Amino acid sequence: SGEYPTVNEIPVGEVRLYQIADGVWSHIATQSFDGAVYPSNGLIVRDGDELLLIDTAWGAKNTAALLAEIEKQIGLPVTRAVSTHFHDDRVGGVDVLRAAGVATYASPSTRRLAEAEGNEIPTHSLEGLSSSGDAVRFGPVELFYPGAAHSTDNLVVYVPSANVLYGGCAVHELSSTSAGNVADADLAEWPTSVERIQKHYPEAEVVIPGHGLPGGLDLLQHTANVVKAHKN
Ligand SMILES: C[C@H](OCC1CCNCC1)c1cccc2c(-c3ccc(CS(C)(=O)=O)c(F)c3)c(C(=O)O)[nH]c12
Ligand SMILES: [Zn+2]
Ligand SMILES: [Zn+2]
Repeated sequence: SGEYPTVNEIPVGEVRLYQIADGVWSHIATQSFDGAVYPSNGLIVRDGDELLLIDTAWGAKNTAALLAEIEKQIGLPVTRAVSTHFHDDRVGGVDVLRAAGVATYASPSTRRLAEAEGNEIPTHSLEGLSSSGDAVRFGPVELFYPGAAHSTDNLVVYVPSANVLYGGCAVHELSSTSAGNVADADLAEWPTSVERIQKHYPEAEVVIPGHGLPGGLDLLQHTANVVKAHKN
């Protein structure tokens, strides 16, 4: 009823949308992995009379439910999707998107990692993002490669019209007490990558983590803090 949705409100298989700003929504879904249930976020950005999707809803059936929820709540076609790294909470559902006529994109680094791991593979390669600090435009967003953090390929997304920073899994929510699933992370580089985000996007007004509650710029420093304490 207006608060940011959580698992307790999200059975696995259902998707909720949350209005972040004019023409910007997050999507929230839940999934089981290794016997525990997790929420995860993605982004939807209005692109004229079409929509740009950032990240799947973590699974094929969740992603089908996402498309149905978008039709119900927004009613504009999703034409393109970008996956911000290679894990199943970002690419699981790309086959559903592709069969629904959505053009799917990711960096070559994400595509290679997805392929090697056996995850779903976005169709199109996003060049221009291979060095830390790189940025490119993609419809109504800027894509930014901050360097290795949660994964070596993680991208962040900025919505300039609304000063919305979508950190993806490189950014954690304020209530977090650990740095999430760090199996593919670079804990030593992560703070430097966060510092690059902070320098590049100092006017961000909303910061959205890959999992959990949006907040403000404090999510960035908090993420560095939890990662440094994990490493140590
Ligand atoms: C789909 C992804 O696959 C990872 C692979 C690694 C090893 N090879 C197989 C798959 C995955 C699976 C399960 C959990 C997570 C999480 C995760 C875990 C805990 C918390 C709560 S917290 C901040 O307080 O620790 C949280 F927010 C997020 C994250 C993430 O951190 O991005 N990613 C996850
Ligand atoms: Zn991940
Ligand atoms: Zn994640």
